[PDB]
Amino acid sequence: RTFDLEEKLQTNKYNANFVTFMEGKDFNVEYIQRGGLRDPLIFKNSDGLGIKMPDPDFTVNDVKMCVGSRRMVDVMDVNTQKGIEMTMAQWTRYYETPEEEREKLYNVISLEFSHTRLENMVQRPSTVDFIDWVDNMWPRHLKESQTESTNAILEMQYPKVQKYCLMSVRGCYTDFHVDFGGTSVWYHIHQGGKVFWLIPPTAHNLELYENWLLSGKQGDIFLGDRVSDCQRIELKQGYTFVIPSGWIHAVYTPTDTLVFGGNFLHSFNIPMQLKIYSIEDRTRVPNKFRYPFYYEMCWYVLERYVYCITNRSHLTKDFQKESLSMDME
Amino acid sequence: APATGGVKKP
Amino acid sequence: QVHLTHFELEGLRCLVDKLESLPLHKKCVPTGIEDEDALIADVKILLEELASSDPKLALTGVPIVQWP
Ligand SMILES: [Fe+3]
Repeated sequence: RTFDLEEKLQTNKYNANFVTFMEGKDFNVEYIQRGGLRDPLIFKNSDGLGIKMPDPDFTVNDVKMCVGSRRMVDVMDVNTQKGIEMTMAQWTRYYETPEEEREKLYNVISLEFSHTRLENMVQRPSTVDFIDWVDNMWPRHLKESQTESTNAILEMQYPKVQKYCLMSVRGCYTDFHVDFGGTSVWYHIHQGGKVFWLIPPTAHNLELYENWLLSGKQGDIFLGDRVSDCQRIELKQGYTFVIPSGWIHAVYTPTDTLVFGGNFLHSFNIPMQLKIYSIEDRTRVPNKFRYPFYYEMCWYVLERYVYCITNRSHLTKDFQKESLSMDME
Repeated sequence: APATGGVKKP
Repeated sequence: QVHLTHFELEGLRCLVDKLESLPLHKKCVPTGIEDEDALIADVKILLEELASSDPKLALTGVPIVQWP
């Protein structure tokens, strides 16, 4: 890059006030119904959230053991923001290498560990379960049929994007971006800390963001500098962070960190979710970095609402019986 | 080269 | 008469307008859907009848879409 990341962490110009600090027991369905989840939320503690996390001294090797030593993972080259691939055993080997000996900066932010031993060790904030489209919209018998622990597309039976394990070494940086499908994000710092640059998804900023992508000079321009309002917020250990749909953010890792989080679509900001999808469309984002079965999920959402309200089903007879069979469990 | 999806990367 | 939040009424509108106008090779109608044209029709009817939902009564604290 050409810009100085160091000063971007020192300056006080990113003093916008977007984030809201909340109590877990205040984060319920009624709150989403009142606000539509438009504001970034931070929970300084876990009380009331209903989350479950592994042992506080959980290691990367423990992650390997739970997902498999030969599990292929998507690794990010920090310097180029490109993507490479190695086994969890190789990644663990790199992560366990002393800080001053690492030949390069690598970042793992895309380890989806659903349907592994790690799955039941980590639990989403309870409220997310009530609104997540995957848990409430997608056909249940399809999701329950999932056996593959990797995100291979041919074996994927549903949007497998609910549980991610992020492992970052000190110095890791993720440039500005909007999570796929315009999904909202829950972000829990298990060990370490993160530094976030936040940008509101206004019409002007989304346009600025898109042109910034097509520009190709994303490594020559700090996006937080050419918007009117940006906030740099530091996330500490034990913190839970909820990112609303469409929010442009970059992230820095001031120390070796272990994060558990996930994405989700909900019914309270569909327009913005569709906005972000079209941006992905126009910027030619490869399908591998996008929300799987996006439009299929959208079709299923319409069916659920129509049925839950008018009692008229638009599923096939076979799909209706599949659901009816599960209602009798 | 098995195809994948839902990968998080900027 | 159920009561949807304006967030949902506004969202469902954009959804049906979106899914309705996608070309065949981009529509991505899932295998579980029978008549997507009929589904689209019922949604517009639904939204028409739910157009005057009371914002207060919509704050039920429980989702309209839940499994039985
Ligand atoms: Fe992100």
